[PDB]
Amino acid sequence: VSPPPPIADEPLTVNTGIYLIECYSLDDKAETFKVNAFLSLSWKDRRLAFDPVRSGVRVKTYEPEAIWIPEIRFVNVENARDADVVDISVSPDGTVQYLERFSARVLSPLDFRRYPFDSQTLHIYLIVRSVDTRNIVLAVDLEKVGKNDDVFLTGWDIESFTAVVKPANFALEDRLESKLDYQLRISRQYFSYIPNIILPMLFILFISWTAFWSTSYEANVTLVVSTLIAHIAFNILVETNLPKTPYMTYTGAIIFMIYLFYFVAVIEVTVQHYLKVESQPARAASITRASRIAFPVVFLLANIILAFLFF
Amino acid sequence: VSPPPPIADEPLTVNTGIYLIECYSLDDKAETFKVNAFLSLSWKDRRLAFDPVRSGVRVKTYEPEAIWIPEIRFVNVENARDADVVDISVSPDGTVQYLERFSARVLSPLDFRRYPFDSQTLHIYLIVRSVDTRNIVLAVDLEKVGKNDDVFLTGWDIESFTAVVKPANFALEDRLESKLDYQLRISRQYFSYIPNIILPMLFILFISWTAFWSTSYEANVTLVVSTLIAHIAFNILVETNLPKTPYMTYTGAIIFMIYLFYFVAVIEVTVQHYLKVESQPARAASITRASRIAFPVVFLLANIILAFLFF
Amino acid sequence: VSPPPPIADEPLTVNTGIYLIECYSLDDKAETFKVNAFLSLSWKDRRLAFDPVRSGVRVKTYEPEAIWIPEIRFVNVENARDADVVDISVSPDGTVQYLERFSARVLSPLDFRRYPFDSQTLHIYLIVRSVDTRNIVLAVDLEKVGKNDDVFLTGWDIESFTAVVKPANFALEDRLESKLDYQLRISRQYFSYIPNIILPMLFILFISWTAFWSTSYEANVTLVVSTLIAHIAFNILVETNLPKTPYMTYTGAIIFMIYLFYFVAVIEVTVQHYLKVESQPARAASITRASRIAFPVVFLLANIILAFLFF
Amino acid sequence: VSPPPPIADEPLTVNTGIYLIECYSLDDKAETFKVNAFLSLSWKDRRLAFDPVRSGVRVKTYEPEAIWIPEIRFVNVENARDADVVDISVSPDGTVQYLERFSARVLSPLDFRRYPFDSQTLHIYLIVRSVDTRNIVLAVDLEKVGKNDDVFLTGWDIESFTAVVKPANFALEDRLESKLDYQLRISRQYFSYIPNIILPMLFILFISWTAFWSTSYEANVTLVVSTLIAHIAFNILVETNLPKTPYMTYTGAIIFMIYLFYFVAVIEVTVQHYLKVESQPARAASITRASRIAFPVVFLLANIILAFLFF
Amino acid sequence: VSPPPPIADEPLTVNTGIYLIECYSLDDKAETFKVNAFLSLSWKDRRLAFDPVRSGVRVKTYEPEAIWIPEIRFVNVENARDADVVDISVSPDGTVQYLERFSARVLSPLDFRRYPFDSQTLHIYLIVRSVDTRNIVLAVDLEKVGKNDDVFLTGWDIESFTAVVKPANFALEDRLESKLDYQLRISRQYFSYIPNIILPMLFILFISWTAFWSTSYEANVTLVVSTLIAHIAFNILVETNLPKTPYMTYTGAIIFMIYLFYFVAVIEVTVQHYLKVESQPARAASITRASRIAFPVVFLLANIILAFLFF
Ligand SMILES: CCCCCCCCCCCCO[C@@H]1O[C@H](CO)[C@@H](O[C@H]2O[C@H](CO)[C@@H](O)[C@H](O)[C@H]2O)[C@H](O)[C@H]1O
Ligand SMILES: [Cl-]
Ligand SMILES: [Cl-]
Ligand SMILES: [Cl-]
Ligand SMILES: [Cl-]
Ligand SMILES: [Cl-]
Ligand SMILES: [Cl-]
Ligand SMILES: [Cl-]
Ligand SMILES: [Cl-]
Ligand SMILES: [Cl-]
Ligand SMILES: [Cl-]
Ligand SMILES: [Cl-]
Ligand code: NA
Ligand code: NA
Ligand code: NA
Ligand code: NA
Ligand code: NA
Ligand code: NA
Repeated sequence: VSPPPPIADEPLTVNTGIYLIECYSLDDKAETFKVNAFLSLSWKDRRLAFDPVRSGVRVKTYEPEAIWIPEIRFVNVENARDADVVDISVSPDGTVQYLERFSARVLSPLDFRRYPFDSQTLHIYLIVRSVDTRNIVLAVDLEKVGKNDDVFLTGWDIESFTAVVKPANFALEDRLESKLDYQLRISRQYFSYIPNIILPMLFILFISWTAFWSTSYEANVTLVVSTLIAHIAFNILVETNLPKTPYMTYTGAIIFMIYLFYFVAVIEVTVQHYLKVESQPARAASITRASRIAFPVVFLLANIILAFLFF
Repeated sequence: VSPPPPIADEPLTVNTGIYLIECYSLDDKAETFKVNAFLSLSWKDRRLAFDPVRSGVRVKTYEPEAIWIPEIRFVNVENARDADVVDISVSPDGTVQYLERFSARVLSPLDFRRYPFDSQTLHIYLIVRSVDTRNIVLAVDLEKVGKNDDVFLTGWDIESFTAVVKPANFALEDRLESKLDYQLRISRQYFSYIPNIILPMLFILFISWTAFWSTSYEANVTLVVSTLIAHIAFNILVETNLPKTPYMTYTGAIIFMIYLFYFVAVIEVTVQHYLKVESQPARAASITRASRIAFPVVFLLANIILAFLFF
Repeated sequence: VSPPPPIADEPLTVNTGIYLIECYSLDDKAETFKVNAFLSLSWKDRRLAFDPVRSGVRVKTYEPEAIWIPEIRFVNVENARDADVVDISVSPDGTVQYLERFSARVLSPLDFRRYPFDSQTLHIYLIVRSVDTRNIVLAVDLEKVGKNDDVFLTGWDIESFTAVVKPANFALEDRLESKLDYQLRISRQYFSYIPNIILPMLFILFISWTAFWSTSYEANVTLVVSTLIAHIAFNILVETNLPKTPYMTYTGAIIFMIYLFYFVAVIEVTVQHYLKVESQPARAASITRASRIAFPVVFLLANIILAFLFF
Repeated sequence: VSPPPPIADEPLTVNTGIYLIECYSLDDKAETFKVNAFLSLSWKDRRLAFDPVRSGVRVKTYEPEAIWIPEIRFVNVENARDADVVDISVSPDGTVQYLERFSARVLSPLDFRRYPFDSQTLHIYLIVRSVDTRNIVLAVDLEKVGKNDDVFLTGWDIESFTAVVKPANFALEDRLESKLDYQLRISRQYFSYIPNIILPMLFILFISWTAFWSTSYEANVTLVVSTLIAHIAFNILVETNLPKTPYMTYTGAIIFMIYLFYFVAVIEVTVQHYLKVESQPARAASITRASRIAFPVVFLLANIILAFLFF
Repeated sequence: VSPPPPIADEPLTVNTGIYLIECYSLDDKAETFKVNAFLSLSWKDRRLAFDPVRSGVRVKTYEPEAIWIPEIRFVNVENARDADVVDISVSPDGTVQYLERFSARVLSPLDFRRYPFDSQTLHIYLIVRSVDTRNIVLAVDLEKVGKNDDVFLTGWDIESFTAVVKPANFALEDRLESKLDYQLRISRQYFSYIPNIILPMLFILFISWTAFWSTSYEANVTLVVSTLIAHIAFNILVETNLPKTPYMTYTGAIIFMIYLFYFVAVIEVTVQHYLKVESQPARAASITRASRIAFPVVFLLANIILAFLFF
């Protein structure tokens, strides 16, 4: 078996389509997802053409070994996809209709800047390397691009699965390469983060602020230090679920800013005590009374600035 | 080998049956389970018919390669099932009786709303794609559907394994697909959650309420803050064992509600101290005495409302 | 190749034997173990018989493909065993002596009721499905059942590896099945649990009881609450190493009971303080003096009751 | 299929090239990385020579099994590479152009001395063992060495992918061996470590130093001990992400040095209290006032010395 | 293909050699290591002898299928080794020279008694089972035993790779089995354990001893209890990195002994307070002054006894 010879000097168009059956294991740390889907390939092989009246049959079925099939690969996969040929059908004019069911672990970078209120565009890149006989160009058959209704990616909302119809045709190692970008638009289900991380973290911070209504240094030290320890636990929990980004994430920014609030609260609690011992509680009382409004106001305004910078 | 030709224009019925040998690894976070079972297929191939008199035999055994076998796939599997053909038997009328032993990792969504007092319906979807020659239909042979008595899924009670007899008949990528739903009804063994999570969590909360019988702010701050830290540990332990759900879970609702009780206790403890310093323990004593009944009553009533909303 | 035809209508006895070479990875959470062993099969195929005089040879060696070999499977394996045929030898009378070396991950339930002072019986189930031509029955060749002296399962003592000689012959999906039960009796090496979990847990509890020799509520609250936090850490450590059981485990019972002791200690510490503030330390002193004997005595007697109920 | 014969007594040159498609999973603990690339091999096998007029084609395509292909292995891989032959093209003179796409987990030691401000040189070693008939020598075809622009290794900056053109030709087990060094220079994206580990760790340390502005031993003990516990959490978090090195790492050195600062702070806090009880707060006040400048100055100077020693 | 027939009744000698290429993943918990090496086999098969004059060749290359190759297995491997035949050469006298490159996960028990100051001997056991026509005995070809200079096992120093020249011949299931032991002597790089575990653990213990210079029960309770919690964290960290041993380990012994020191310190701190309240600080002062010397002296002497018992 060899590639079909050209009529003129035209390239061989291989019409593609991916129909998603399953989407699972979107690992944020690894920036990988798992996909189980149908891959459909269609090209014309004039050698395979037949007379439908003389042959009786309207379609002829071939085994992969029996005919020429273009070597389609996925660019962004960990290892080569596991594939099982579903069907190969040849029409009287010689149009080959290949279909396979594959499973692969796809490497697709994520943007965590707005986490956990972020949306992503997952990619699946199809590629074909040209041959010495003739160049192979990829196309999108929109009728064969889709996803089944039941496709669920845990903790994500699937927005759309579409292909960028114009292929990226470039030279690689003195041969032509035809690349196709299949995009899966998803958005994170941020709900869980509110009762699991966001609200517990705000509560422990507000509990620390009750020290602004207490003159007891020993009890204030306990309050602020203990709540800071609880905050560290949440910070660690959050960073163990995320990859190391060279940029600041929304959650990471909030978490870091809260450390400064704990630090300033310690300074206040210390200032309040130093003045009390120094026989001047009049100055301590004014600082503490100010902190009661200052701390929540500055926190609320700081978060407004942060949200603005990130969204 | 090609599919058996129709006598008239009837579809080709492939009678199915799944006999569960093993059920293991029900991952809640991944919403996947592992299954090891027998798959039995039965269809009529008139080309394989023989006269038992001149043949000498009543049944003829074939190798998978020797005859046409329908391409049955599982919809909701991670990767294609690992299968080993056990037996292929042909009766004189050409009724083929295929049997294989398979192992597969099944993707089946779970409903955590009532966790850990929840029941699930695990699905195993069988599918066959029709060919150009004819429409391949799936059926259920109820005599060949079951599970062995010893089938145990750790931390779960297996209620029933039944098949939805009527198949789904739809078109996918210009060919008819015939899907069957094999349902495995299970219910969670909630027992362990009571001494491991529920009761320890209630005890640490009740220990915090002993601050309503103490005038010592330093000791109260220690009590409430330290028990809140213990509660955070339990919250983290629970959420590390569950997937991120876009809905509130029963356990999650209880856990979140308890954070508010700790927060209100801090407010009370602070109010009690502010009044004591302000030379008015008469107001502090009345608030503290009220909290002694208020906190358990509100907790008990809140849980009644929660349980009602969830069950 | 087809099964050997019967002389009369008797079944084909396949004499089995498992010789354990390795035992590893006994996962308590997963209730699975890994085994690397020799599987020996022996049956008579009269068609393979030869004259040892004219043949010159006393034994004839065959390749698996050359002759009929019975399809022996393992019931409780995760996936089908990885096997490599070591040897196939035929005696002049046609007695086949097959030997293979295999590796498999075995699913075998564990009883954690007496953990970590528990013993288990691991099972390896051999099975053969009968054929249309003749019935196949399994037997045990005790000369070919054993384990090598070096077989070590980390954290376990291997007591015995024996087979239940009488097979379980039952009907499954209109065909006969012959099941064999290979039992591996083991017992847990409980030593490590004493300095790693048991003793540290008792020490933190005894440290809490020093509050019965202190009138300082602030220091008592610190003592009891902090040691309760340490106990939670040990509880979590223990439950992360065990599966969720629908029954109470010995360690789990002890751990839960200790929570009540901490809870009652808090009540005592609170009662002692309430009476001190109420200007009556005479009542507080009598309660505290009683607790000094009551707490250890009740703890020692409670553990006697627990140990009795469990052993 | 033996190696091609020599014209004179020269070795057979196999021109190599590695084109990186994907770089992922750089495990610091395991000192391994995963690579997905194109491997191109080119050698002359005169036996494959053809007349393109007689043959009809200008280039002949062969299946790997059909012709002699040099046994190229990777030295530093865990297991043999998962390879898929992309193309084998033979030109009329017998020049073979082999291309394959592979994936492999490469073992390459890392130097953690300057972590997280460290750069690495990852290695990919190609090897060929000489045969009976003639010696096989490796070469680099620079036209076939590179990496695609999109190649991203999470948490790392890829500097260059180059090959050491002169092979390492040495004798091993009485036969010649030809080794090629492909180097991938990378540098760590240190950014994340600043808000995640470095700054939180400095803040908890500075919070501890507020005890130098307090005379309360009970509050100072709380401050220093609690912040030391938070530091332990960060130390553990850091060491769980790193392998055990026989040398001191930059981060490890900083972390260790901070333990001494906490230890000396405890000594100070104890000294301050012992003098207060001993009725001499004049000595305590002078020590505490000194510590206020001493602790930050010594910390800042110590870090200057550390950074100097490491960079 | 059959084994070479014996001239007299002499057993066949298969000369072995292992040349280590890679050593990685020494899992302490699993007591397994991963190896990538060359296996060389050499035996006389007189049937393969040829005249180098007539044939014109001085060596002959065979494919594994073409000739008899002895079934060499590894005793202590998880699953059968992944091997790729590198070369098979026959000399004119019929001396076969087989070479393969393998990779395997080796199960080799470790002795943790002196951890982390322990040395191990890793084993690689080669085995051959005799056949009905000839007894096979294994030998060591010292010229073909080695390791490459670059072989690195992370956190370990590789001392030597040698073979026990005299095999361990024994009968197994009525057939001779010839076993060979390849010893890889390694010693642990203990350095890291000093700044990561040993020193932090001693510092937290010494910080606890500052309570012997304080009369404040509330501050002493805080000091000793909080440092005990930090010690529990280190104990857990250590035991999560080690398997459950039926013997006491050096680190485990030290860690356990330190629990007693914390427990006795609590008793002292309680005794000191009970005497202070009982209006007799004269007795408390003498006990506390004694503890200042007693605690470090007993600790230092206890460690001398421990180190002596273990080394
Ligand atoms: C009170 C005393 C102090 C208590 C000490 C508390 C410290 C808690 C220690 C943190 C444990 C977090 O757990 C650790 O975090 C890292 C952070 O990137 C995560 O990341 C991990 O990813 C990979 C894959 O798992 C591993 O190769 C590596 O071990 C680790 O980097 C993991 O989830 C876990 O290995
Ligand atoms: Cl393809
Ligand atoms: Cl691919
Ligand atoms: Cl099938
Ligand atoms: Cl399938
Ligand atoms: Cl078999
Ligand atoms: Cl099996
Ligand atoms: Cl190759
Ligand atoms: Cl390789
Ligand atoms: Cl071999
Ligand atoms: Cl092996
Ligand atoms: Cl023998
Ligand atoms: Na083909
Ligand atoms: Na078939
Ligand atoms: Na479609
Ligand atoms: Na066979
Ligand atoms: Na070849
Ligand atoms: Na052979």
